Amino acid sequence: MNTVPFTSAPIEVTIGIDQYSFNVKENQPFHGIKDIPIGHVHVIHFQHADNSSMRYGYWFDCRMGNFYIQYDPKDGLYKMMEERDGAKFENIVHNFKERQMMVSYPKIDEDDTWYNLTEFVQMDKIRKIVRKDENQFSYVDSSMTTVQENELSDPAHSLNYTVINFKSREAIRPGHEMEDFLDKSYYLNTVMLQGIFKNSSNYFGELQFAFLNAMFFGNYGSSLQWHAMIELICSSATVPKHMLDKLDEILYYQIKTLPEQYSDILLNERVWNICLYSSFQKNSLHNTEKIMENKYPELL
Amino acid sequence: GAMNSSNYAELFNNDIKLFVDDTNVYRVTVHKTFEGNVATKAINGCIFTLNPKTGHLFLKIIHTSVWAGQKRLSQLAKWKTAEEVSALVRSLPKEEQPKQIIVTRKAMLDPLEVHMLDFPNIAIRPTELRLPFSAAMSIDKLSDVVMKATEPQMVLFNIYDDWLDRISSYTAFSRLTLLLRALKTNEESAKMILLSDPTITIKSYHLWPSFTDEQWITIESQMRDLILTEYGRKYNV
Ligand SMILES: C[C@@H](N)Cc1c[nH]c2ccccc12
Repeated sequence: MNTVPFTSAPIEVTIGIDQYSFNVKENQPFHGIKDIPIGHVHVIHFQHADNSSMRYGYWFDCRMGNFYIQYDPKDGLYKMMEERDGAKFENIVHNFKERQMMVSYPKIDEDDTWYNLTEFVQMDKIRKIVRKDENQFSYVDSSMTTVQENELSDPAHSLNYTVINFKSREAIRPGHEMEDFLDKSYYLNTVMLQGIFKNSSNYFGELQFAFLNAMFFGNYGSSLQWHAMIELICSSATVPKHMLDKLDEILYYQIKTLPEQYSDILLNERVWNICLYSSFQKNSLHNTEKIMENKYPELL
Repeated sequence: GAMNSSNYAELFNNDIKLFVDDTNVYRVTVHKTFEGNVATKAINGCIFTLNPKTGHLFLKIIHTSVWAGQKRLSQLAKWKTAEEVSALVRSLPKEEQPKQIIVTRKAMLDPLEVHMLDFPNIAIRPTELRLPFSAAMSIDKLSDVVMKATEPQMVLFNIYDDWLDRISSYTAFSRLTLLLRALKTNEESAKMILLSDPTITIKSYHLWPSFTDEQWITIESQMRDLILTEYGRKYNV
């Protein structure tokens, strides 16, 4: 179990650590988060009290280094940084634990929610989507746009999600126009899986990462990507049975975890009704369809 | 975007454009089987592809054999239409290719967009006009070539006969659409109007009678009367 020490908390901020969150008051004696589960990626994120505009945050894996949060009064944000002096960090953390200045990552033992939302998410793949090579952790915020969004304006600060476009030459084979547009198995299995992602774990990983960024940061282009990747599977007649079973689980936990009050913006009526009720896989997402209908019958 | 009464003169500018109507691509008669069930028998159809400026009609005849052994024929008809239109463009010299294709039903937008991804500089647009192009099979000579075809075939016509020698494109398009509207609302009366006078003939190389300007005004008025009236007998007014 590892630790993210904060130098201090100079501005009032709501802190999120994965799906948990707590309010820190301006200049309260908060010095970070402890007992963070090793073995998973994590995201620590921030909504200032004064400006609910711009949620931002840091994806990180405690196995990849010792990390702390230091408020930056010039750029006006809580910034994730690395301490390469391992012993100096250990001493800093030991001192703040001895004085009990840290909140404890409050994982319930029955609770596999975070594992279930991050099963295929790995830092190495995050770092490919979010390009800032000098840091082992990855910054994301609400306003970041996606590579595809920039094709429809700063390339350094973008989300390099895989571009999916159902009306594109890559998606449509010459001479199979109708066949490939109404059944996207070619585009899913040959183009995307075999060609781009290599396997379905990489694909699911991007899908989960897109969902989490949409949910935690209200990142619109991440939300588009999540829906696009679901639709590409649901509109393929030919999908490995193990992918369909796993997709049903993935989506089930995403839908379970969504904030009930944010469902109207995070969930796309068209995509979901299509996927659950019209698409080739309309009968293949039993857990997802059951929770959707019981929790958000309104959308459908 | 879409096409309506506000950008109506655009049809007659100097950007090449075609309308594409697919409403006569898949045609069936519906009939009773020996078992008392119902079945459809397909008949020949056509894609109605029209340059509204020149009057040039690329009439792709859709022979019934194209449906043999195929399922979901209404959906395939839309994709067949888009394949034929795509092939048509590819066969034209670049300087003849349309800058826009306007489809008369929104369900052609995705099939055509997909078949034309090769042509990013060709805009595929719907329209809000209720164009009567479906009545094109009420034109005897068009109907005749469709029903006689024994194989796929493309036949070229000028749907305006020689009118562009005497009138503008706008006016000729307005005459065509009034004639087609009339034929669609009441084909018999529309056709009685056009031929009530045995001394007015259809030249072999034309589709419509050889009316003088003054005769065309009478005809156009009569067609308006028909459309007004049938709309009377329809809404009892
Ligand atoms: C002024 C900062 N460099 C203080 C600092 C260095 N390494 C750390 C690790 C954890 C918490 C604070 C620190």
